[PDB]
Amino acid sequence: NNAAIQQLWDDIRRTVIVGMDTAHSVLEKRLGVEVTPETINEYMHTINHSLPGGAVVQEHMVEVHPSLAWDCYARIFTGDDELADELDSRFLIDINKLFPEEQAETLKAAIGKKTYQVSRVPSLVGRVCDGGTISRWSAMQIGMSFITAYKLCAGEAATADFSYASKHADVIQMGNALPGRRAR
Amino acid sequence: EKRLFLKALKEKFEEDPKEKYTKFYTFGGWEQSARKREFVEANEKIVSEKRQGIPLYNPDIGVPLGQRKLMPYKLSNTDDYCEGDDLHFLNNAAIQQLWDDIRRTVIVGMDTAHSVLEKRLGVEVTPETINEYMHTINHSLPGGAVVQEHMVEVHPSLAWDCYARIFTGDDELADELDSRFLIDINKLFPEEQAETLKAAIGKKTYQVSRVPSLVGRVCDGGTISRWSAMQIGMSFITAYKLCAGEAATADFSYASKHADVIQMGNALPGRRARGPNEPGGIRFGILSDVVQTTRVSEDPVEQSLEVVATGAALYDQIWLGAYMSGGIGFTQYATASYTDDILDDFSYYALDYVEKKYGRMGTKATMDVVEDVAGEVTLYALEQYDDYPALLEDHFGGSQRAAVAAAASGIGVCMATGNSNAGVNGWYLSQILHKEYHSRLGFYGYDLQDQCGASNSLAIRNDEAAPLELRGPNYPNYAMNVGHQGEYAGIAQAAHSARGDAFALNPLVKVAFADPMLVFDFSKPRKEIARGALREFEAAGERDVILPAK
Amino acid sequence: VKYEDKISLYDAKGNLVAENVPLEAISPLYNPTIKSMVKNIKRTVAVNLAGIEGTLAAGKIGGKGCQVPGRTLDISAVSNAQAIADEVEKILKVSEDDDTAVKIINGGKQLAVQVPTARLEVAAEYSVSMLSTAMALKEALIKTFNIDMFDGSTVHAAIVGNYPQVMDYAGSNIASLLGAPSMMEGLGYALRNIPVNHAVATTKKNMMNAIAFSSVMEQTATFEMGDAVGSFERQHLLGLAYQGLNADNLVIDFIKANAKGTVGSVVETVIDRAIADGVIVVDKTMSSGFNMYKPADVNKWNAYAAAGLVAAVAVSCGAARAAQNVASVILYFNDILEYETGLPGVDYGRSMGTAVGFSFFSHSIYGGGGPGIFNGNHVVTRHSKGFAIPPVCAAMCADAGTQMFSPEHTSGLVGSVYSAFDEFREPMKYVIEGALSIKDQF
Amino acid sequence: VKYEDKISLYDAKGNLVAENVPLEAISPLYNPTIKSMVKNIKRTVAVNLAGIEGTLAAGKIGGKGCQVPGRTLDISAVSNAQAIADEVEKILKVSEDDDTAVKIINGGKQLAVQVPTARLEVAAEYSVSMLSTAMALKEALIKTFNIDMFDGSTVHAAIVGNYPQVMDYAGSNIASLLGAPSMMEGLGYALRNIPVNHAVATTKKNMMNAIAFSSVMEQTATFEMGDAVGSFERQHLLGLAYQGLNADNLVIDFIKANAKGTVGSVVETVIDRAIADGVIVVDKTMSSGFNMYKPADVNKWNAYAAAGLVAAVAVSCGAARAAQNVASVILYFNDILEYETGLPGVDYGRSMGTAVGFSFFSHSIYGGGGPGIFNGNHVVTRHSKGFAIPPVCAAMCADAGTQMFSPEHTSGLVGSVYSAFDEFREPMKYVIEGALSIKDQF
Amino acid sequence: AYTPQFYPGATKVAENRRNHLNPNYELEKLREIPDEDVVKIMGHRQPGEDYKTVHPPLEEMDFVEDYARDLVEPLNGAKEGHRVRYIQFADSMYFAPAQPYDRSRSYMSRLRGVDAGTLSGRQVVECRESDLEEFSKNILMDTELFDPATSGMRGATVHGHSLRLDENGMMFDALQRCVFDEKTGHVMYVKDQVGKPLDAPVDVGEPIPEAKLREITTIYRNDGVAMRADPDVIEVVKRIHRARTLGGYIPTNETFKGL
Ligand code: F43
Ligand SMILES: C[C@@H](OP(=O)(O)O)[C@H](NC(=O)CCCCCCS)C(=O)O
Ligand SMILES: O=S(=O)(O)CCS
Repeated sequence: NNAAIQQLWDDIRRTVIVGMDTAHSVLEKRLGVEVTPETINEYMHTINHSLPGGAVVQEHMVEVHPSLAWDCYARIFTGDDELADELDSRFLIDINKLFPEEQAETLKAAIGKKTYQVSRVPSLVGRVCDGGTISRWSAMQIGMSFITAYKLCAGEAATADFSYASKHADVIQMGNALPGRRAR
Repeated sequence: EKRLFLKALKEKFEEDPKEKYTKFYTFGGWEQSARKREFVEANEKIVSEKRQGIPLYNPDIGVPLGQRKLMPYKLSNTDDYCEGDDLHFLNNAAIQQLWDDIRRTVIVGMDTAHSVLEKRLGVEVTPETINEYMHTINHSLPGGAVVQEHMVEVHPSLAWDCYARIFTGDDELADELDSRFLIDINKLFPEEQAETLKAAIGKKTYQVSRVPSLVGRVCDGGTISRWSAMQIGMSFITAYKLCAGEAATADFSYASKHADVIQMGNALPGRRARGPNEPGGIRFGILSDVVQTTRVSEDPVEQSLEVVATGAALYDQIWLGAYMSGGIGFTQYATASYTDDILDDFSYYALDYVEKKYGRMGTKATMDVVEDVAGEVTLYALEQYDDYPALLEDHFGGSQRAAVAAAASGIGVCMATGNSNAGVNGWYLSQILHKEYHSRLGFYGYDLQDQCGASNSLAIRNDEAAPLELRGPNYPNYAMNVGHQGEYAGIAQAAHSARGDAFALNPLVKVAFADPMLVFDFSKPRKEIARGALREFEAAGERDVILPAK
Repeated sequence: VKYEDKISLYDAKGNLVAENVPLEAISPLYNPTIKSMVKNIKRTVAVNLAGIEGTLAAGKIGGKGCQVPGRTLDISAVSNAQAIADEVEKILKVSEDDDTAVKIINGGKQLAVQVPTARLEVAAEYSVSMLSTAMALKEALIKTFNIDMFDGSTVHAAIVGNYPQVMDYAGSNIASLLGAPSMMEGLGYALRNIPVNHAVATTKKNMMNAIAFSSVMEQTATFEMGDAVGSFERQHLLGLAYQGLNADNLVIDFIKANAKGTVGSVVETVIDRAIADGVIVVDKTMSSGFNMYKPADVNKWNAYAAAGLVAAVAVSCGAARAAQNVASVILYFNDILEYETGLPGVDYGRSMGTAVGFSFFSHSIYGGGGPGIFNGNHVVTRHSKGFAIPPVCAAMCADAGTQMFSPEHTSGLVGSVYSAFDEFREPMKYVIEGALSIKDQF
Repeated sequence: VKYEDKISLYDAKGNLVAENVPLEAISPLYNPTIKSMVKNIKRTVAVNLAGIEGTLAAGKIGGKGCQVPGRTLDISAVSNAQAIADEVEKILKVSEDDDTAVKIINGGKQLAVQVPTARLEVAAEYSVSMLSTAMALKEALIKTFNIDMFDGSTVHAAIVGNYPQVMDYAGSNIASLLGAPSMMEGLGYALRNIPVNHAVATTKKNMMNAIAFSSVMEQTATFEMGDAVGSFERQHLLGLAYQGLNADNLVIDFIKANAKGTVGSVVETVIDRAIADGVIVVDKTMSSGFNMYKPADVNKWNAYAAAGLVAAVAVSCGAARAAQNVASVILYFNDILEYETGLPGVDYGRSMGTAVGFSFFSHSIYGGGGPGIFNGNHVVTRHSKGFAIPPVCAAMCADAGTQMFSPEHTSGLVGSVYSAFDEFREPMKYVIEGALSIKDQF
Repeated sequence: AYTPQFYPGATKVAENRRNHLNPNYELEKLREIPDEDVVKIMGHRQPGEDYKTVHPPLEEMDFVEDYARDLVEPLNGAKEGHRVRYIQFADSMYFAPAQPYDRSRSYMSRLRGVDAGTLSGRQVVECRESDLEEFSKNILMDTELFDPATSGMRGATVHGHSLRLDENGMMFDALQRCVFDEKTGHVMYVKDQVGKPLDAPVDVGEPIPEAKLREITTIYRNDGVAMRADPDVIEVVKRIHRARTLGGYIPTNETFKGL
């Protein structure tokens, strides 16, 4: 009977944090693509359109209604202040602005000079499906946005590298799976 | 030549379906589609109001959509057209309710509970007491608390879709029970089907519990069984007043909600970690039994194709394109199996060929009949693709073509022989013949199970052998790839439609889903999906009464 | 030797067998009998030929209420039985001097197959037994009756049942004492899967032998879980010796001293014996009397309390002749002992917590099942490391037929199969003999 | 005894070792070296002492990106590695002369512990080694550095990651070749859960030895899964002998014949050799002149095709010196062979389907990754019963450094620890030696 | 020795498939596109710069002594440590001279150390950059394997293999990377395969006439040549399927007597 408790659980369920540092290294050392804050801004613009369910490649797709995915955000935060300076504040979770000085310094020291992406897939996705859908949804949309923002081939070995990174190597799950007796 | 898919091609394409040339880049891009323009207007309003300027939908990035003519989609055997965006499972409430109704169903047998009540507990069980228990469980299952005003209860309007029903193979008990909450086998099924189902079920009584949709929305599918069990136990100890001890109550609890429980799906292991009542645990025979077209139709092809449509919408769209991948999804592949009468035409040709050559069920399953039927159906389907360029434009992906042709071949083989494994063998032969014919198949990893299939169709090894009715999305070959599982369910159904069977794997599931109280009517899945694509489907699970109007 | 502990071994009738037996002579890592029982449990499979025949005749393949029309095979599995057994043995046979026992049960309607150890020496787990037996049975059935190529899947479904889709043997007619390793409560929990009813049926409702069986299984499992390693090994060895094998005759002595007694009198006798043996001493006398007690031997005190717990269960459930008292007896034995002496109970409260689990699992509408289906591989009963389950075996042995989950209802086939082995039917006597055979090596 | 076909034996350099060796001499059920490898793989555990010290110093317990401020311990595990190893050996030792060893690796930076076999005889599965080693490590760390009673929890979290909450050792510093039993995708899949990178790192990037290791593990797993029993046993015996141990020097012969060739040339060589040896004969000549072939020996043809598949992978991925061609080579070797001869592929199409899924998930967004992260337990590569993974190991051995998820990135601790044992590092020569030892017993 | 027969069948399509599979068959030369034009169409690197390197040259790095690895001669691009790039094509279903599975089989039976993948909509090859450019220009571009109208090199947004041709007999392309010029009849490429525009359009030549396309295509069509007209290929496919089924059931010689 309480929509606030349901939304609490929905917001926790639909959150996945992906470390976008291994993917950048693949783009730099394997595909020979140069990653700059402008390219990251373009990528963020792309993924904020792709994660709710918009089309980026593969002509003739259908798309989900934007009204059903108004809560879907792809946010970026970084412990690197120089990179955080020239980043679009629309997609940036600013540690300096949201946290007091001592807490911001502690969080930056713990996180380090690393860049992370927070994907909040729509709540409707976790309501129709279960909670195991979220990581896969985020991984597919991250791969699509990567291949369409940097003008790469739609499918090669480096694509598998992106997919593996975003699926398990750099992903942070809110809750671990419970295989066996628990069965979840 | 007359083809069942001709009318849809006339409606979809402005040129002749046999015409080999057209013109492009003159449709204005995404503006040619009303759905895309509505999406753009919405995105603007949402961005400005709720998102505080954070962009959401930008058609100007990525592929320029609409360089070609975005075709509309018919729905097989239905005279209504819809855009492809309306058939996305997120934009279609009918598909969501299709999954909701299956997810929130648990069947519990109440014969051990009655026997324990009569003998161990010393309580008489009569049809009046059964009616009282049904009243109690119907009040208590959604959110109720019996004669306890101090207990927190769920808002009644929030669970209007929750029901508790009863059915039994005992005729006298059936007519002694209240018709308010009874699933009458005699009046829902034809006479011969009702007799077969009653003989299969026996003289036993079963209760069906439909947990409210909202419970499955908030939680997962493994919540349904626990909710049902808890409410059943409370209702049993509230309706029947018992003076025995607490240990006897534990024995009764086991007998009542841990003995004859039937679930829709099983839990999945490994990286597919999931609870029960998830679409990856539903076997193909179970899904064939869920669909109720054997009740209202004597046509075997239609009976198989309704199961194909339901299996596509579930396995390919929901299960694979969301539960396992996510994103825009795999709507394309599933709509290809139930949008135009392409698969209908192919399956009708396969049935006609089998009837003319071997008879409706006139041959035992041998390799030669499998090979010749599958080859003939595949060749017919591929030449149909060849000589109708509009058809090839409609099924632009190789996977959608391969799946349709192979499904036609498998349905034909199952018609000829009545064996589901022979049908799946014909499916695999069709797939490799298609590959050699067009020098093409589906996507990169579409035919993992089609190269492994021929050897695994009739295998007897531990992880390779299973009847097609007992297979499902957790079968190791079928675990990952799209464009197979719904057609596998259709082939499993066609194995029994040839014999005129009343059910495929579970009589209880068939009777339970014959219930008129379900929101999604499984007698006509394609019609209901068409209704949902038109925004005329009344789905459940909406929290309208606990949310602000502004 | 590393433990100076000595025990005297008594049989199930309370007679002395041997004195000054080293404590490690009963260790799972040394005792030959425990090794043999573990191997036999791993390699033994039970086949239900009558079930296979009935399932195939009616097309009853599937889990529960499932039945596939048209996929029915009419074969006489029970009628032949011996051609099938010979073929299965021939397939499973590895060498000539090879175990490979396939034996007829109940006049052909059941098979008791023992997979050779050669197939288990190159297996990382115990699941090879059931899989090999299922494959051999499928081949034997397909060859004996000339099954068509298009019905081998039906035969597989009748034998194993839903396995590739459902990762276990649900609707099958082949069974083993150990469940699937993917369906364990935790790592190393495989051996805590035999329920109390199976232990009682295997030993033919003999109290001391059922207690010995349950205790041996539970403590061997603790050795497998890494729990009985280092400082905890002595506590688990003493627990096994005193709770399962009736070391120093403590269980029989307490039962004899409390023939007409209650749980409180059993607690009193346990404390008296612990004081007389030097196990516990007086810590300090408070202002309001109540001399507190501290253990001069922590592990030995835990073992004495465990033996007293078994004796208390026997006394209470033999007075009531009902097996529904186990949960309360264990809970309030520990409670009374703790607030009587100021000492910790059995397993430092884990026994009491597991007894609370038993209580709420077998005594309410949120209860489920009875005490006969208790095992350590459950979320409710896993918390005590082999100190709360063996007394339930005494309780169910003392039951005078007032339980729905009686051993006859749930373990008939298990008893028929595993009662043929001497080490399973009388675990106490043969474990004692095996310990006697290795007395001098320490 | 029951198989009349003999094989020759060649080393990794193509030199003859012995002739007329019975096929069963390399069987997992008879070969002593395979039994020894399976026994030793279950009891060997890798310990990351430097990882433990780093995790405790920074409070990095809890897995990926997790820190618990305040739970920081400053210990010197790497400096006191000898004392820690001695304490762990004392804790794990069963009696005096068991096979308990804790060797020092990388100057104390790593530990390689082998729990005694006596601790595994009475265990149902293999998880006892990891749990026993974890407990021994916890006790040794608590007793060497006088860690406070309120910090043993931190020590436990440092050694095993989140084990009670997560049924695995994810954030911990303890590892083994085999995965946790909760990660198995099917019954009997314990030996299939060794990733390709682990096998390549264990064999120190030796192509023939990596092939032998992977093939031995996969075929022993097929024996464990019950697949290689009855009439399916000869097929897997020949597959292990020819693809994995180059019985008739087939692999080296094909590679030598195609030093500067393509996949099609390897296919032609395979067909020519099969015709010369009489394995395949001309079934019929079609109207178009196509010569359809049929196998005179089905299992021998399967073995020949598998050896040719390994050779083709070696040729192609050695020409490219990149391990991303594996899936394409495995797919199109079979694809060209089938339509060149009319004969079935390596595993009746099961290896082709595995190659199709491998190509998919190694070149797309839907999962997978580099070829080195796949295994027989993987949902993508579980479909071929031991005929597709050895080629992947060979290709990853031929790689020159174009993969990020290389063995160095993925298997650094496991590879370094398990390379110290000669049986794991050079399986080919020791399996040949064991077959020679049991040569005369058939 | 053994003389290969590559494919079955006696029809024209079967013969073309055999010729594509045959490594001793000389593909007919139709165009002359210079190497710089091909390189700039692929779009991986600008013609004039040195090749980027993914790992040091094989001589500089040291490897363990592996007898079975060092007796396969590596590609020139492999010993230079060149990065692995791709070339991708979409082949129309209307009598394109090369087809996805045909392309993959021919590449794997003709080129050394290449990774070929096939779909319905595209076919992709991955190899070391120098070798990739060399074999691409020599075989994939200026031979009968390429038709500028019915086959286009596309790295992304591949769509049109199954669509009807436009008014110029030219495949559909959303990105419009190649353009047909009416005043010459030549086809010009204005973008790279990914879609980045080029500084100057590159001429790839005239399209192949349809009549020639009919006799060099490797696809079975109800209008060109039907698979029903080549029973041998169907018989071989059915034999392979039956052999697979029998081997899956029971892999013994007695079971294969029912072949
Ligand atoms: C980038 C990939 C790699 C991958 O993992 N998936 C892609 C793209 C992906 C994205 C599309 C993202 C977007 O809208 O921009 C999704 C929706 C998966 C997801 N959840 O993100 C998808 N494909 Ni794909 N994908 C499809 C299809 C196809 C067919 C297209 C046939 C053709 O014309 O060439 C081909 C496979 C082929 O190799 O033949 C295909 C490829 C590809 N598909 C290739 C390359 C696309 C390219 O054009 O550059 N899809 C189809 O065949 C129809 C169904 C359709 C799926 C969506 C739906 O059902 O509406 C969609 C399903
Ligand atoms: C292979 C495996 O991927 P992982 O590498 O384990 O992450 C698996 N994916 C899938 O099954 C993808 C299925 C849906 C997308 C492909 C349909 S063609 C999974 O998520 O567990
Ligand atoms: O083309 S891929 O096989 O990568 C996926 C198709 S959606």
